[PDB]
Amino acid sequence: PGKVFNLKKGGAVVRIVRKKEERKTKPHQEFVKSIIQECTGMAPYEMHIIELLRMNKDRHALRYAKKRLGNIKRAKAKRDQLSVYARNI
Amino acid sequence: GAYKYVQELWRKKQSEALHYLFRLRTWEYRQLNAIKRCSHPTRPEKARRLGYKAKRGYVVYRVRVRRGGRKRQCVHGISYGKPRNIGIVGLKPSRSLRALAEQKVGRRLPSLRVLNSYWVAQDGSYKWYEVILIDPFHPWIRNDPKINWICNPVMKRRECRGLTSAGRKARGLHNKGIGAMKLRPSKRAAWKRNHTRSLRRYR
Amino acid sequence: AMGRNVAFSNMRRYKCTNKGPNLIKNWFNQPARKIRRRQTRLQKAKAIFPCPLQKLRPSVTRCSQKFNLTQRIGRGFTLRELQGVGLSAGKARQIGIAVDPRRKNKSEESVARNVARLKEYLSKVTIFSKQAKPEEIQQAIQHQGVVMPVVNPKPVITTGSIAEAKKEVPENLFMYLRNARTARNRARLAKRDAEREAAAK
Amino acid sequence: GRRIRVQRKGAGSVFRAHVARRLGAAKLRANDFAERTGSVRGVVKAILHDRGRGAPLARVQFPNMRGEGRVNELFIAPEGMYTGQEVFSGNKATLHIGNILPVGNIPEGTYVCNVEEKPMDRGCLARASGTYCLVVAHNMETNKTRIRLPSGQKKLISSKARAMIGLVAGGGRTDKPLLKAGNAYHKYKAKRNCWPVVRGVAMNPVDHPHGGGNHQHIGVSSCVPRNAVPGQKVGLIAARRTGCSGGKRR
Amino acid sequence: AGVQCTAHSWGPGRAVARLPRKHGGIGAYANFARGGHMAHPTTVIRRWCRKVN
RNA sequence: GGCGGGCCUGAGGCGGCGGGGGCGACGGGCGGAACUUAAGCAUAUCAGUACGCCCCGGAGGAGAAACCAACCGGGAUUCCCC
RNA sequence: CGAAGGGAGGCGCGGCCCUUCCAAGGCUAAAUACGCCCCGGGACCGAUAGCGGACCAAGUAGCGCGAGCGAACGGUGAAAA
RNA sequence: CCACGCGCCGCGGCGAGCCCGAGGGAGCCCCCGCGGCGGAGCGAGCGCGAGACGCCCCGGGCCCGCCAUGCCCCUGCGGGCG
RNA sequence: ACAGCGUCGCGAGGGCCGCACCCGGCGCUGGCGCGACGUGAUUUCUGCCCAGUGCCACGACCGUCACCGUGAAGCGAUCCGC
Repeated sequence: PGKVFNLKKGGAVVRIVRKKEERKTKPHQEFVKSIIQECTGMAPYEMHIIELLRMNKDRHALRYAKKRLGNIKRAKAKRDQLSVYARNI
Repeated sequence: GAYKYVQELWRKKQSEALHYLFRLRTWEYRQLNAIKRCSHPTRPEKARRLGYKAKRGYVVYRVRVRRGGRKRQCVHGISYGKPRNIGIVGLKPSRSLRALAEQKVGRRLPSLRVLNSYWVAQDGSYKWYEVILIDPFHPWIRNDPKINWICNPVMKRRECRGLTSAGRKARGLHNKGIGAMKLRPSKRAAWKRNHTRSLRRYR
Repeated sequence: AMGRNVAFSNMRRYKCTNKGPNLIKNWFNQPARKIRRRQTRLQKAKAIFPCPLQKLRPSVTRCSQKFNLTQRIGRGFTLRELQGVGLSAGKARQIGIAVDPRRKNKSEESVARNVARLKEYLSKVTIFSKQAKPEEIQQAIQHQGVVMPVVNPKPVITTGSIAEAKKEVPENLFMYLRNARTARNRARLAKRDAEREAAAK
Repeated sequence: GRRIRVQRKGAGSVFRAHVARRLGAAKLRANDFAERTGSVRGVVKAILHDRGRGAPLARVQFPNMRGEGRVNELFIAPEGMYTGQEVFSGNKATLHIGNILPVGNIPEGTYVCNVEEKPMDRGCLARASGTYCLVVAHNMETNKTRIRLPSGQKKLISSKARAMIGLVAGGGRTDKPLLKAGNAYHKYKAKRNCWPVVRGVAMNPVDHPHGGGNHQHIGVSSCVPRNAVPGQKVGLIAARRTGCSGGKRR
Repeated sequence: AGVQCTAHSWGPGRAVARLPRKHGGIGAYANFARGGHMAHPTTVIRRWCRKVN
């Protein structure tokens, strides 16, 4: 176990010090991305995932993504962005 | 204003535009010597992030570092000893190619002081880093308080003492907290303190 | 002795005894160190003769459920606590209060502790300005040691009514305590049994 | 344990070539604009003996097209070259023993020496005593010419490559028996330190892999694998066949 | 002290005792040899102080 | 194809200023053993030691948390006690 | 091979949280360490000891091609009378 | 021989306590001064948790934990009792 | 050791060696050459044996035999194929 057993672990009152506010890229950063993607285009690996999203399918797309990106959480999100381009292309 | 955009395009290195630009550059850098002086920082945005300012006394030098693993210096390949020290070519070096780059220019120009280095290009056999060196006796550098610290005697040949950014990473200093507790003052200094037998007068 | 019943020694073998870095640290300089630190302390005191050598530091609960009852001195007062007294961090440092933005009170009771400490210090402090005022400065008296030293009060017995107290405690408190402790294990095992029951028909 | 004599030969400390008093590097004249579009006159000033080579080298003096000088080039001397002979080099060069002309130009069946493996290599094949290369055929479409090297093996060479008409002099030298150990000592003084040769089965176990036992025997098959490590390759290497059989033309 | 010199036991067979001897053949590096290290050299690691309650 | 300028890369020369080498310690970076212990000996241990090389400074390194924790919680680093 | 909100929470993996922080740029005094050298003290050794070396000339005289090695040697008397 | 670790013995102080730790006190052998160790064990662990005798010793008996077993019942794979 | 005698590899985009690496030697060489080995001038001859062990074969392509890469399955670590 990693917490003592106290029936009433609340002699003091917490200060609710925390912030839901999460780092947001903002339209300032988003505008840069739109202008940069406009000219530079997608990456060769990312382009391949877009084809798989319309062909071999999502398990295959995630497998290709995970190998390249290296994190399941990152891979799923990259897949989600590439999916919005590919599916709505 | 322009910098937040250049940064995004340098993140997209595998883009067609930058793949052409980098193939023209690796070509030139294979054509030139290992360390050559650059008039402008090739990447101004990355240099400014690492501390370059366009004032007299700040110099940029581009260095070529051979890619690959390490071969132990040995005669006829034979390392005489316990079998755990037998390997001669499989070992990989402890200091990064970025760290090696700064320590090369440090010997070539021992008068100048290296603030930081950055990645400029790479092909199969070599990697190119650009190092920011500062002249510590320049009139402009000496009277500018932001970079006066490099003019201080302790900050001399930091490349050699691993005080540079890449040298610290190799010493494990970049990471703190658990898992880096036994490598803080130094890996040797921690070792001496942890291994010291303190004979107290009342003990 | 020679074999027989001896617990095995867990002292590590000496290293670097003949060659290498000195792994023996002698303490014959210890008495001399004491005189040195006092002499450095005396010299520093004179440099700021009216001001105390130690800055005001905050009372802070000692960490862990082991020492959670007691309080010790921390690096600096939180911005919220200084705001409660009404002092900005820079103004507070001039008065002598160390400020730590990193610290978060973690309670409303912690803030009250320190705000009261800050309030008392403000009364105890006297700001000698007016350019040079030598006569007031001569009798200023420098505070010596830690400022407002933290006091940890000992437990004192109190009087309570068994009848009212028996109202909060359930009868058979042990059953209530042992049930709460094992609820997770009891609940998981009974879910494990529900799956087995579901997986029979 | 010790490094074998083959391993020690690579370093070159005492096993290097004795290049003292060697006349120079015998090579064909450089391909240039005058050779490509015409002929370059030469005269044979002198035929001399190189210390290492058993073949005579000839100092032929051609005019310097670049300057006002007369260039001196050391050539392998094909048999019959005479002091005073005029030699012509180029695409339009004639067909007399001595002339250097593109291999394609030379007719099939001629004996040619100092042939170039690839054009403008300034000399590569058939440059030893009495060794000639025969022109076998000329592929007009591929501009490739087949030639029989003095080993018998046939190689295809670009017709653009140059060669000298004739068979190298000093031919029939091997025919004479050396006869004495002394005429051998005097022979390799000019070349490297590669004589006298000690048989490995005479050397102790530590010096040579054949080594030494109570009786002088190799003790293992002389034939050694192609992938033998540097110190291991001492016996006959990659031997397809061994022994004196006869009828080996098949 | 006594370790500063370089002495090696000459060895058996030379009719001399096997104790480290210098170039000259002078006995060295032993508690019994003149100029040798003391067998157990005094050190400051000793406890010079005794605790009292 | 010749000719003037601007830029951008490069050369040769002059000045002004700096670098180099030294100290049996401490301090940082790197390369790196073996004897030894295991009652043998390979992993291990010795030892992240000797030694080699390379940099400082009066100290050096470290240093203001992509920290620890799990609480009636602390709060840069360094040294000490445990 | 390569991201984007990421890091961590001392048993990996995929979810769901909860606490905590912001890497890939830089500076910073103090408390700490320590030899030569100088100063002072010692339950230290007393000339085969104590540094190799107390001797006006010790890393000296000598030795080894060289790297390197490496000694011996204190005392007249109060006054040289 | 010395240092450190261990086992046991003898002594001295104090006793459910005990303790020149580092340190700090115009303080020198004086003063103040935490951990630690002991006072509870046992079970891999979740966890649970000793009184019944007794000059002393020694066995016996019981109690606590761990491994079972069978009963009873609340705040239930929980509790209690054998 | 030697002359003599055979066997062996190699046509330079190559062989055989040196070699922490950068780079070298043979080689200012080129098959009447260079390296590797045996036997040891003549005179006279060298038989039989490819089982085994070597060696050699775009000599094959069966059976085996890796990384990758690519199939399925999975929440993914992964796991089975090919």
